[PDB]
Amino acid sequence: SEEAFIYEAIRTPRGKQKNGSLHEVKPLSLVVGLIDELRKRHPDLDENLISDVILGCVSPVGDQGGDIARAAVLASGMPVTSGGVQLNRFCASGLEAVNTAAQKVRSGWDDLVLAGGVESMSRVPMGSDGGAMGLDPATNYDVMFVPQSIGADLIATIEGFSREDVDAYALRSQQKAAEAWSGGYFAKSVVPVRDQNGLLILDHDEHMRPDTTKEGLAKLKPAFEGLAALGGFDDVALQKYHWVEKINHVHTGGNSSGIVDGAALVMIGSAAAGKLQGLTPRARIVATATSTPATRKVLDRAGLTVDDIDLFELNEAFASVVLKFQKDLNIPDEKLNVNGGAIAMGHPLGATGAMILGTMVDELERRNARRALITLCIGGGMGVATIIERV
Amino acid sequence: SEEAFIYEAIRTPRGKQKNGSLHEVKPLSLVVGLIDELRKRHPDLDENLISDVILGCVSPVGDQGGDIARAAVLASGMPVTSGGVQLNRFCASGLEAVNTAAQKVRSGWDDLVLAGGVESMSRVPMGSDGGAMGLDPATNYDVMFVPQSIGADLIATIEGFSREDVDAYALRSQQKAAEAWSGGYFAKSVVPVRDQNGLLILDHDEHMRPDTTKEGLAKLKPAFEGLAALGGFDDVALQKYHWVEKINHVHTGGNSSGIVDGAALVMIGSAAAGKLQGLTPRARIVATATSGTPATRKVLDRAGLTVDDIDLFELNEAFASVVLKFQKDLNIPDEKLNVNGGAIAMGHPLGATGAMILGTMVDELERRNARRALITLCIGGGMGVATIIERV
Amino acid sequence: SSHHHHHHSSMPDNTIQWDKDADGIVTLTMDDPSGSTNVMNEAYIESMGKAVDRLVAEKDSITGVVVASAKKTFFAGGDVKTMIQARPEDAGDVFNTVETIKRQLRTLETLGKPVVAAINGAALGGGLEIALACHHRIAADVKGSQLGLPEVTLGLLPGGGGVTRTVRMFGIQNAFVSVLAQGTRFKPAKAKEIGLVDELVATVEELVPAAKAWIKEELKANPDGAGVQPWDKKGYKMPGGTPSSPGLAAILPSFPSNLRKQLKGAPMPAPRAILAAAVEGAQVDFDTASRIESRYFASLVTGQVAKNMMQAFFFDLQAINAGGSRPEGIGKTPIKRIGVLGAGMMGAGIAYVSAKAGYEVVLKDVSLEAAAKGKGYSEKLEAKALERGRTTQERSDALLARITPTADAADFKGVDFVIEAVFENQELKHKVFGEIEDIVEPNAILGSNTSTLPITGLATGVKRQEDFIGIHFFSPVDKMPLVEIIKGEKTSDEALARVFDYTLAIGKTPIVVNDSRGFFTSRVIGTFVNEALAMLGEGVEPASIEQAGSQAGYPAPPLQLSDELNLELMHKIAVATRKGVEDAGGTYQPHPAEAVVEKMIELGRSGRLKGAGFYEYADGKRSGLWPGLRETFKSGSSQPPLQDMIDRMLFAEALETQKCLDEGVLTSTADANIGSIMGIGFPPWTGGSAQFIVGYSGPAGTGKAAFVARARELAAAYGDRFLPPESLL
Ligand SMILES: N#Cc1ccc(S(=O)(=O)O)cc1
Ligand SMILES: N#Cc1ccc(S(=O)(=O)O)cc1
Ligand SMILES: N#Cc1ccc(S(=O)(=O)O)cc1
Ligand SMILES: N#Cc1ccc(S(=O)(=O)O)cc1
Repeated sequence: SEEAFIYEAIRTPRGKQKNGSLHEVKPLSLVVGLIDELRKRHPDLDENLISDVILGCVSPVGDQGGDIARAAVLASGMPVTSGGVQLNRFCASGLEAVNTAAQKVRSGWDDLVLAGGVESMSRVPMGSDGGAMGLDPATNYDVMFVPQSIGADLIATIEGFSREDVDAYALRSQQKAAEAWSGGYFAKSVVPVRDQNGLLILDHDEHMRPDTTKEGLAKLKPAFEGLAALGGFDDVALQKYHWVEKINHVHTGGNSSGIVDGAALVMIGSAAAGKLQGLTPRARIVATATSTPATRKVLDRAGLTVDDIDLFELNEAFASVVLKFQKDLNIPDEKLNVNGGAIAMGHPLGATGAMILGTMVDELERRNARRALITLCIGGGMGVATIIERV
Repeated sequence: SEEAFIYEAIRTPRGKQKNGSLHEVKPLSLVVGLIDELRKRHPDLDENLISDVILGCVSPVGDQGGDIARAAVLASGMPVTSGGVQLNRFCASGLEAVNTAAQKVRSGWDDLVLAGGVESMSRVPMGSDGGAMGLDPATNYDVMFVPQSIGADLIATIEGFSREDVDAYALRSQQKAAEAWSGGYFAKSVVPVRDQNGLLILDHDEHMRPDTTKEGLAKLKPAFEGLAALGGFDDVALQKYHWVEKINHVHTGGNSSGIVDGAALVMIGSAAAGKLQGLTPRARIVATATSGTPATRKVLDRAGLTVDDIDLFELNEAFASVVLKFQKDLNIPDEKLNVNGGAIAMGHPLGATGAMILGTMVDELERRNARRALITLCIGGGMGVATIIERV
Repeated sequence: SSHHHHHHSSMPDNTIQWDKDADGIVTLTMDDPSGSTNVMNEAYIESMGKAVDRLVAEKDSITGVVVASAKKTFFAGGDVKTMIQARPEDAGDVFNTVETIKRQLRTLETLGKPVVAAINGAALGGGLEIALACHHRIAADVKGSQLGLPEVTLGLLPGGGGVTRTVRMFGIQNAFVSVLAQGTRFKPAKAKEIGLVDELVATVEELVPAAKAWIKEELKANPDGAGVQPWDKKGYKMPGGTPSSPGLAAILPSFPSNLRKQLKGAPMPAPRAILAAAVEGAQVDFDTASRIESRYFASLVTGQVAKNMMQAFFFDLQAINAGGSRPEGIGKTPIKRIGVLGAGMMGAGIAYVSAKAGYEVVLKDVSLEAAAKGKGYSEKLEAKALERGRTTQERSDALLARITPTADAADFKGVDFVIEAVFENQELKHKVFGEIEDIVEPNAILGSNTSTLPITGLATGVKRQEDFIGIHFFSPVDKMPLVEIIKGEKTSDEALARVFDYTLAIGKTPIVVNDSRGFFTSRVIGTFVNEALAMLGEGVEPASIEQAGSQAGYPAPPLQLSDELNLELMHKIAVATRKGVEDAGGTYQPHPAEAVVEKMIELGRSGRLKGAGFYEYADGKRSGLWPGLRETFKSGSSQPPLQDMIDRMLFAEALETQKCLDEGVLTSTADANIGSIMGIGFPPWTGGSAQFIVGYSGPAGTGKAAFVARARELAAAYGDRFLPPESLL
């Protein structure tokens, strides 16, 4: 019934893994800093009208455990009636928080909701939380557990993407990311991280290597050779995909997503809640879907096709996943991840979905375009997708 | 928009903490066993219709980590397109997963959803996930962290509930739980736990002590008079509630919820998904609300109902003082409150209690042939979730 | 990245001497030419930067380092004159300064060579932090030497690596509780037992030879780990466990609530910052942990509480213990035998602290029985000190042997210092002194321990009015550190100096006050307790009043303090103030607390001495608030904010201190600040009752102007006694 709008979409810069500037910052403080930024931009907002805070988080242990969304509500001095729930849907958690907040708005039983994600992978690495399908041998044996990296090399093998092909895309993602930063595209959405004295900690995306060449990319050695022969994950993969003979390992650290820290926040509310609080909507949530065949599920649900979409935003977990997605729907090259992606800027698990959503809200406004499609954790499996309209 | 209906609501028995029958059973096996029970009751269900599995889990670490909802989808042989998301909202997680399932259907962007929760506290104790607060003394210092056990003691001192008053309610909960088990009320929704060979592991809620007497409860010693100044939480509570001089520690292991293991599953869906699969609705989700005692009024203000319109109230028995205050504050008739016992007798598996006591009301509504039930959870403090269901 | 604070186009003083020996051991001797103590100043950071740059450049010919000092102490303190001028915009400069300091110690500690700290005298603050960067610490067991990190007592924290290194050495809990939270100072023998120091030697001459001996043996016996700290090896395990270990994570959430309980809710930010840096630092590597420690350090230095505690517990105490209120041209007059009149809790405590200091004491009362029980006060104090192991039987017997109980006035033969502690009555002190003034030495100081009665009227009862003087002690005398020296109109300048010398001899702190009814302490403590009783009459819950006192920072809540002051004494004090105004013709405006006082006297509950006050007393111990208190005053009918109750008490004492300075009662704000903290218990985070105005910080602003604005808020809502004096406008 109701229509879900986006009123704000902010995010911290992404601090790298080794010698990272955000390594000393607790993930709880990453979120609170973004909350205090929303206050700075709307000091008239009645925080009593915020009915939930939904944060994506893939490794909710240690610094990120104990319902980190509730801790953000308490530590930032929000009303005790603002709730706070953490969720986990692997790489899609950040976008699942946004879509859930949109659905909670449409159901009429929620008015204004904060959604987003946080992930400090240099303080809490992935896998730190455990898991059955990894640490319970009966289930692991039956489901044929294979890490997502080996699957990406498999995709490059079947589809026929060479090492030269994945590295060519890795270069474009670095070039577009440098052009977007130098052009001021990120000036209003990237909120620099400061300490308790106002001193600056980080203001740019550290993982970027804007001077990348294709000769340096070719010098890197494949990144998942030691993992595929540590536990024999090549052999387990080829037992199910039995028609392929040998996996071609073409993914390195220069064409896979970076391991970084960061957070993002999105203010989602109804039209009526926006007028009362003096908020202007920036985008509208057209449709959300869960399932390439999750992108189609959200196209049919919104009565749209590929030609009607102005911009496509696919998370760059691995180059071959983006290339395969580009040839499956014939996505033009100038519509796909226009302002760089996770290969250049990093992939902070629980926050990535909410980060790249805000990146499209701003590029729609900057380009004066209509629609954009965002999707993560893609390639069948457990993917999510969302279409936004600029308003 | 589109009405969300409950189609099935089943749960495991609750296995006690020490020498418990469920201690050997992985929490992933608790969920999978319920998923297999739904197949036994609806063998012709097209599992490609199911578009998400939402499981609440307060300590998603160890056996319960790595998105246990997704492990269940894969381990039980459900289609890869059935998703799987874990969430944490403290005691309310099991009910927040159900309300989120109902809201995903009301949005129109989902049709059939499995929701519930799981918690093996004997294998993953409370607090095992760490905490964005305990590892951060600054936050803990400022927000004045107080464990819910001390707060329940403070509620009894402020509201005037004596040690006999909280024991009187504990005796009531054990009596009504025994009558519900002997009466056969839980025969069709408590799915016995079996091993890989089909042998019985647990068929009843073994935390119950149906022979409880007023004297046996009076001999128990206060449970949180050893954590009070041991951490200084009694003083931290009185710095905030400064008009109170002394906290009366009346809550013991006999009038507080039990540490148990269990899981619960509810099948939420639209009317169209019901007719298409050959499913008859059992109840309807009328309204949901999140606030915090004020979430109960916020959900009544949303369905247009009063206290007298509700036939059954189901509030989690985390502590006796919490339920007693909720009863006196809204003038709840005693015959309408936790009629089949509660967490004091049967246990409180954090991530799963929400879906467990919701399914308890769907069955009691049909047994009594009543209309509306109100289920509320994690009321203490700032959080809290409430839901209204109507028998269909 | 540099060991020097500046790297662009005067010059400080060199404070470190470089000596390299034949074997290749470099000796770093610290000796600042501009002071008798080595301090953490700009001259040291530049000097230590040059020496560290030189250790790295000559690393191929250097085999080990010894850190020594040329003063009587090792290294103690910092440049407080510079730290107190740190404003919020200086946080960048503070952060960079401590990062440079710690980078110097980080290079010295990972030099690849053994470094030994030759701790000759006292190493406090930055001194111990320098010694903690070394790999081995030898201390000279000498009289007066102290080792510790007392930065918290000035509102700071060990910012030069003290928090990170002590946590890495002793674990989170043992570091915070034993070393960091209270800034405990240790003796060289106690430091060896807790791991702060490794070896002890007998004299300073053996230190450098013992260090060089340890270096030579270390390079032979264990070469792979020479110059490697335990936390820089692969198999390091923090004692007590990391924060993410199961044993520590079960009690960890209870550390802040225990700290919230020791402070009773008081707004003192330094221990909070220490606990945060300790725990947050134990979660990361050393160099990241060290940087977190800098950020928490910078926020404390640029804050207000630190400036208040530095102003009070450094500058104000410097001026007092330098003789600020002592007369100039007076010499030393040694004291032979002390006479104490009265075996009550005051006189017995006075006799104890005098005997503990080595003075011969004669304790006189009206009967030998009472006098003998007065000396029993010292027996029970020495019994506890024996069981706890703080004194020997030899030391304890000599202390008790200097107390001589008597009932005879003639036992005051050769007494040259009288301290009367009898019932506070004008004509009793006349009779008691009349029987003593002729037996004592003709040059005897005749002191009186009076709380309110003016000394000028008391001095008329003796013939030598020039040597009659007020000497006000505080109960219990063995723990309370202040003595209020009260000068009458006829009291000479020599008597002040001789009592001033006696205060420092017994190890207490003296303030000098001019004569006036109520003096300073008793008059200001009355405004504090009268505010609380006013709230009780207004209808505020008694539990809220007591919480308001504790969360403000007072050592004792006001209703608990009132029972100990005795309501009978409080009432006739108000009768004396009422008479002093009605005799001058004026009309008396009573305090609303006088109605509450007379009601408790009316109900037979005059305090603790009579077994019933605002609290109940059973078996000689306090046992909960009196239940009938809420019905007597209709408690709950008035529920003001807690911050308003807290401010009413703080402001009542601050304003009354100001009126004491305007009337010449006190002669300096140093006396007002220290006399309010050590005397009546005014919260230490304020820097005193006078610093509370110049340093005031509230939601509306900072400083004297904000204090005046808040006092006018309180006046509009609670009464015109909060209107600031004209001297503040
Ligand atoms: N340590 C230190 C320190 C450095 C600079 C300053 S100042 O603000 O520049 O006067 C104050 C303290
Ligand atoms: N600035 C500064 C400073 C002054 C004294 C001390 S100490 O605690 O007396 O060693 C430590 C630091
Ligand atoms: N009647 C009486 C009396 C009082 C005190 C003493 S004593 O000498 O002080 O012990 C002796 C007799
Ligand atoms: N100095 C002193 C002193 C002695 C006795 C008393 S009392 O009134 O007897 O309690 C009060 C003060």
